[PDB]
Amino acid sequence: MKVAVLGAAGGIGQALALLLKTQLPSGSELSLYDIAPVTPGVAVDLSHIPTAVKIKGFSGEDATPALEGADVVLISAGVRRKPGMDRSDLFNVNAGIVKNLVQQVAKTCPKACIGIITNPVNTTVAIAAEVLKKAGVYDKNKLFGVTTLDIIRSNTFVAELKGKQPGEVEVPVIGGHSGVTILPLLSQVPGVSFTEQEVADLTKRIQNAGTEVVEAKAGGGSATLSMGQAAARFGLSLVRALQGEQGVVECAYVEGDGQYARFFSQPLLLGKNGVEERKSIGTLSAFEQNALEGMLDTLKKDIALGQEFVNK
Amino acid sequence: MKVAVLGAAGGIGQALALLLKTQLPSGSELSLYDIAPVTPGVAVDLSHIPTAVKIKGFSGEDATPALEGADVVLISAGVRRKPGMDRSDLFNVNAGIVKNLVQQVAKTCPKACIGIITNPVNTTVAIAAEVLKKAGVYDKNKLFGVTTLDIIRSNTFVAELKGKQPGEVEVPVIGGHSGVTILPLLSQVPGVSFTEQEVADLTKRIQNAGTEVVEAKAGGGSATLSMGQAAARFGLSLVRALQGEQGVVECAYVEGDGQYARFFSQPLLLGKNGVEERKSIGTLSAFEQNALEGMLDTLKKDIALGQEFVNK
Repeated sequence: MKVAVLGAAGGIGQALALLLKTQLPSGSELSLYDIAPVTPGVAVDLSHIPTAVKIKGFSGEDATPALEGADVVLISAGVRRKPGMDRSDLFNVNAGIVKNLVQQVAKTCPKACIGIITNPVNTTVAIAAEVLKKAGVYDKNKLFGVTTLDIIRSNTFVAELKGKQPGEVEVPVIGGHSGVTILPLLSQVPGVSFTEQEVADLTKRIQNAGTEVVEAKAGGGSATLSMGQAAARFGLSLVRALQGEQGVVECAYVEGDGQYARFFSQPLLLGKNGVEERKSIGTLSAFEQNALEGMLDTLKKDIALGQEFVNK
Repeated sequence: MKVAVLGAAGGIGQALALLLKTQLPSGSELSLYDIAPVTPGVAVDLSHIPTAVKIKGFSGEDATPALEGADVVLISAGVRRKPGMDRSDLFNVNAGIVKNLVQQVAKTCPKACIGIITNPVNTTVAIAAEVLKKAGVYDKNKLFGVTTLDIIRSNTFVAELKGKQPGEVEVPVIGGHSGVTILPLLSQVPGVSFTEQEVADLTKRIQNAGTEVVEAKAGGGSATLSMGQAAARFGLSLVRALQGEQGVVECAYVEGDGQYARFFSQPLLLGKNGVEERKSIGTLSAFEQNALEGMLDTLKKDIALGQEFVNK
């Protein structure tokens, strides 16, 4: 398998690259790309770690060399927000970056599985889909908005609340990735029960977790190391499925049946061709039903902002 | 076990912290310290990863809170070199940093195992030893200069030369950590044989590997991600030994029998109290014997520079 990381010199890209270098299967290839001129030296740095994964780094305006033969492309380029901003406030600076990079993907490796990490994901995935459609190359089973950080945050917060082992709790999270559209399905967590006060408090903590890190870094950026971890988990799940492993399921933001919104994060069975099946969100508590109904107008405005950008 | 990382906000400290958060045994504690005000937010970032390792981050001039109850202290604070400099050119900026931090260690957790990563290690370990002696608290079995990056670099370069699996070759490296004092014992690598031209060429590549990364980053720093990996390996070896695991051996720069120089890196059996035994360097080829004899005057000048700093 070959995995390309676009945005490899940033805080997220370097943590991701380190985890992938040490965790990809033997025989894998990793290519790193950023316009930052340090990028080939980030690759030489990593190439000294004794694992059977070839790594090369590329710089400049042209990502083609990084993209040739890529099976998975992970896009983490983009600016972080500062204290007092929302994710959607990043649209002006990051929209053009995603458009440019996905055009290069569309020409060089149109059959690759593409994971978008760039903020605000609810909108940037819609930009990517429209770029791919305009190129005549869009496959809705191969475009993912990476929401895995919401999952592993939920796993941590639940285990600590409930005295469980963090490695042993998995919570489904649906919706999107913004303060209003992150919906953890606490009613579906096996072996644990919550009071209604616990549900309200946890859902708050989970929805505002990104802001809590931005506040705690005090102008020094947003979550990088935990986001590197979360993206490495998603990328490894992708690589396992593409290699033929059975029963790999992850929640991601994907174009689906449109029953809630055009793009929506839900549980997915992954296979050799991207998403194999979009699984049912199951039965919702009254709290969860209410939260889902309340987010829908905000989500489809997020989506419409991305489509507008590409199409007007 | 509690592990403190001093210098947690730099490139090395953040990679190290990520690997330790994900790899320390369940029940461990990790405390991060840097004067950089982003440091508590680096800890909040990592605290969202679902493993059973408590993490806290501290900022400011006082490292005491990070040091209370620490069993292992890993010191990675310090400036990197730029293209055209040598490691020893970092003495002016980094000597005072190491002195200050090791004074705080000497007051708060004098019984902790201390690993020094700060460049130039041949000299900064001598500074630390003299600070601890002046405090009345020095234990030569608990002070380590971390040389593990030379080991894993050698493992990578040999496996690729010889068509082996990188995970399956271990090469002993003795001496110190500088372009003249890194001596890989290629004659002692099990199952592989080298021509005399291969020995000369590999030993060169290994000795200049740090400069190759500094050149490749072009002013963007030195090795951070591979150094984070190497230090995480050493720290985990330390933690295993302290918990009672048998037969844990690592090469590190340590005060020993003085037969070559006061401090010298050689294979060490680790146990519950730091170093258990300093193992023999074994039999050297003619090349290796010659290289060892040629480095000795440079090494003891490195050591003398550190002692001078503390004692005059």
